[PDB]
Amino acid sequence: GQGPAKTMEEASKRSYQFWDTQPVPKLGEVVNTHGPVEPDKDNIRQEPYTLPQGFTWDALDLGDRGVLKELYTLLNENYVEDDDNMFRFDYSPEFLLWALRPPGWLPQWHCGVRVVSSRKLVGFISAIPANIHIYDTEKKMVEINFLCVHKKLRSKRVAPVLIREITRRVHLEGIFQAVYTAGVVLPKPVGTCRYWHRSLNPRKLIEVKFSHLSRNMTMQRTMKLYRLPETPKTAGLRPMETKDIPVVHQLLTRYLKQFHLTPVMSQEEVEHWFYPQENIIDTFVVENANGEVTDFLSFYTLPSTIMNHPTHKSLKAAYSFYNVHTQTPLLDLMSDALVLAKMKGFDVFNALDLMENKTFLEKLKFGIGDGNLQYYLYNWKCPSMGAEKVGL
Amino acid sequence: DCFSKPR
Ligand SMILES: CCCCCCCCCCCCCC(=O)SCCNC(=O)CCNC(=O)[C@H](O)C(C)(C)COP(=O)(O)OP(=O)(O)OC[C@H]1O[C@@H](n2cnc3c(N)ncnc32)[C@H](O)[C@@H]1OP(=O)(O)O
Ligand SMILES: [Cl-]
Repeated sequence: GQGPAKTMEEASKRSYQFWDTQPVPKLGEVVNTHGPVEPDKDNIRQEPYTLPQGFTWDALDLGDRGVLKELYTLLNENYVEDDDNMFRFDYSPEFLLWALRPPGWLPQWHCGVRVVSSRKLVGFISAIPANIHIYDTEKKMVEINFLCVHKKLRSKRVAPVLIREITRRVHLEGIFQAVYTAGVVLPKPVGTCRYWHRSLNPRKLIEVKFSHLSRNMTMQRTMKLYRLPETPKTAGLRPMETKDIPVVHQLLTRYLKQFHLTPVMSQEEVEHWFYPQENIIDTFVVENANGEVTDFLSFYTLPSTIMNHPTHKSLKAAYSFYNVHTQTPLLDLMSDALVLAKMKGFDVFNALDLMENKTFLEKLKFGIGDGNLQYYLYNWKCPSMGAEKVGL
Repeated sequence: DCFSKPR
């Protein structure tokens, strides 16, 4: 079961038995054109792809409470881990409904695999509809997320079946491009982003060995280094409300035009993705002295289970989402984000080096991480881009 | 997201 590559040079040795069959550019192929890798198919396979004996397809109705519980349990026990098997993402059921039932979600795109004899859930992959702006093209695509194979099913070529089947189910709806991200290198990244980490509770992070002490730095020195103001400083910062949905959509739409890979959100999508839900998504807008909203910051909640630590069980992480500035300096906005996450009990504030994040990452005492996020397009050939042009 | 921790 030949394994995944983390760097492009590691990807140079590997051969991709599955991805070589797919409409994606080859690694190292220099891309100077814009368009689909292959034309749209005008007749689509009607029958689901074959699973190995003893396994069967089942679309997961996440509105069924028990079924949503089956999915949370599969991901809680088999989804993305760190390399040293110390942390695994702890997606909550309400978070999964937020991520998997945005506007336009379809039941057949919650594609599960069950054991035939026991009906045990052992596989999953998902699509959600997404209008994507890529350079000079706006196209209706899907975003593929939550590909998961039960640990007992690993390295048996079940993921290619999940990918082909969700591809077929997307093709049936007339969509022929997709966007997705991964921590491994596959043919062929359109952009490579790096995680950065802002310690909020440095003692806990070092205790559970998420971070380490700097060579000659003490715990007492580290805690003083990362100490934050007790309350934000931007005038008029307050949580987003229903009345802010239009202006937040307006701010986000205009702000994203400067990047090359961005989503195109309807106002209903802005409501879904940004309206605050506790322990899921927080959005704060800046309302100035005239009553007009000029900026906003947002971050979502994604805790990680701590595998074996005697006193700590959960690593509470906030992930930077979208941060739009027109009147408040982005450095001030992200400084307030750190304070707001600290007040809310988060242990670490994660962000990528995409969009304009490089302008504040080092200044706000973020430290570079060891993990990258690779961005991909399915069936779309276009030049690669730097992280600062990625807005997805 | 995939997993990362400070280098
Ligand atoms: C138009 C619509 C199109 C829609 C489709 C768009 C494309 C969607 C693409 C999917 C977007 C996913 C976005 C997310 O959800 S990224 C999150 C992925 N999930 C995890 O990392 C959770 C932990 N790991 C697992 O559950 C399994 O190890 C997975 C399921 C990841 C692989 O299972 P397993 O370990 O049992 O391997 P196998 O023997 O079955 O299969 C081996 C083949 O799988 C290729 N592989 C390995 N990892 C990934 C990966 N992360 N993305 C795409 N392909 C991957 C691998 O290179 C090899 O191909 P090749 O090397 O032979 O070529
Ligand atoms: Cl559903």
